[PDB]
Amino acid sequence: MYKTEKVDLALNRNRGDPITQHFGFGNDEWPKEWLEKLDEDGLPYIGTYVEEGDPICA
Amino acid sequence: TSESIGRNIVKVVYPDKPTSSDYFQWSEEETLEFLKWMEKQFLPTQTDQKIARRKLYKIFPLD
Amino acid sequence: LKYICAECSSKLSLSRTDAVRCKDCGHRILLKARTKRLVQFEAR
Amino acid sequence: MFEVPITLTNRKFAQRRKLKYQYINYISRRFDRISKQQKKRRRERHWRSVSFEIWRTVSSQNKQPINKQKMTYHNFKKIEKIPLRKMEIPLLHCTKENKLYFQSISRGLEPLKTSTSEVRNYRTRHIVTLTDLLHLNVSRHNWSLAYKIFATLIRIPGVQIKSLWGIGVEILDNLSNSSSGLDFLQWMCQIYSSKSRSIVPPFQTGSRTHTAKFAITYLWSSLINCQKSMLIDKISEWVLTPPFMEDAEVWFIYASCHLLKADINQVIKHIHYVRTFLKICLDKGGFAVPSRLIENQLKSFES
Ligand SMILES: [Zn+2]
Repeated sequence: MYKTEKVDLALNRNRGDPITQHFGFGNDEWPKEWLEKLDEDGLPYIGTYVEEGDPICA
Repeated sequence: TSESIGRNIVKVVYPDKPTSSDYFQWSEEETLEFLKWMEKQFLPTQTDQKIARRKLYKIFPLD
Repeated sequence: LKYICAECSSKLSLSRTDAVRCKDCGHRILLKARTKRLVQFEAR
Repeated sequence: MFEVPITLTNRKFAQRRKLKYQYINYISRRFDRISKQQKKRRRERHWRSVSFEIWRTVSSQNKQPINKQKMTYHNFKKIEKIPLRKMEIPLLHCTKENKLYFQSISRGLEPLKTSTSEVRNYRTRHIVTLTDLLHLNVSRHNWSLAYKIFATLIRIPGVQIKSLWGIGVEILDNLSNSSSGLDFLQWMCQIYSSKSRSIVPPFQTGSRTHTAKFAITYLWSSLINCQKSMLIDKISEWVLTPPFMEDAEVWFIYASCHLLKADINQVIKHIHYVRTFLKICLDKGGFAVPSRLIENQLKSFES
């Protein structure tokens, strides 16, 4: 079975607004286990096994 | 020319009148190249709401 | 070279605040591409 | 030779304000006697008032019945003689130019040189020229240039400006780009309506009691952006939004929104509505048509 989900973080922004949220990682301190699922862009590496609760996006 | 435009820029911070009346008698292009030199060389400036002013200023284009 | 153009197929990479578009086409739709990494499976 | 949109370069002007209001205190104190600290400066400067649509003034009636001479030469120099020496004490601490200023203003002479004329900084003088060119271009209908000036200006860290009516009418006549006069005004009210002096007369103000010019002008001018129509329930939706109760002018804005929406029992409710807000606009410092004229339009409606 295949399921396609759309992640769209322009969902809140009020039309051509300044952009608050950008795919990727910041320089604050965040888990690091995250890089097991996610590439540098904040998108998940293709092929990755993913079960409930895992990151699919950063 | 680069020179006279410069001498205008010095005229602005010369202590005595008339030279400031001299900036009075300058012309739209002088004022324009002035604001240019202002945004260029008064980045050599001195000394929540902050991001609110990044979006606030990003309300009107910086170009 | 993490990404691929969906229209012209040119392989290309991005950076921090970069033109989310093909540097050849100008098409604004990019497919991710994927890199040597360990995934483990049981042959059953 | 024009007002500068910067906080005035400091020290000597402030210590002169000291000498001035301190001597003022000693003279007026002994004067009330004869009629019988940052904070000292603060109380001192404190107890003192700080056919067309004319927002009329308060004319002459219900006021006093004169005075007859209080101050001969001998009597004045009586009041003056002592507070001048008390002044002799801290005059010894201030600077020689400052002391001279104290001597001359206390003789009654008025100083030749402005605060600007004796001021003495690169970045601020450059911002002065920037802002100036903004105001000039906005006067010159040069909305393109003026827009460049505005963007480059707001970029800068250096000074906040009350200058706000400058930008209200500025972006107003600009039409060019940037999140416009209304956006600026509602920003002014959103930032400066919460706990969150020299510079301030009424045309730029704080939101404890009336912020006047910019608010009422976006109000009316937005109702004229409905004159574009024949938006209203928007304008009075965000005139509905704010609590800053000392207005009434937004009560007449409100009732004007109901007269404009009244141009079937719905229209009735709008006419009863304007009938209500005209009196809850008799609440405060009155904006009055003969208002039997308002009602006469409302009977042309009652048709
Ligand atoms: Zn392409």
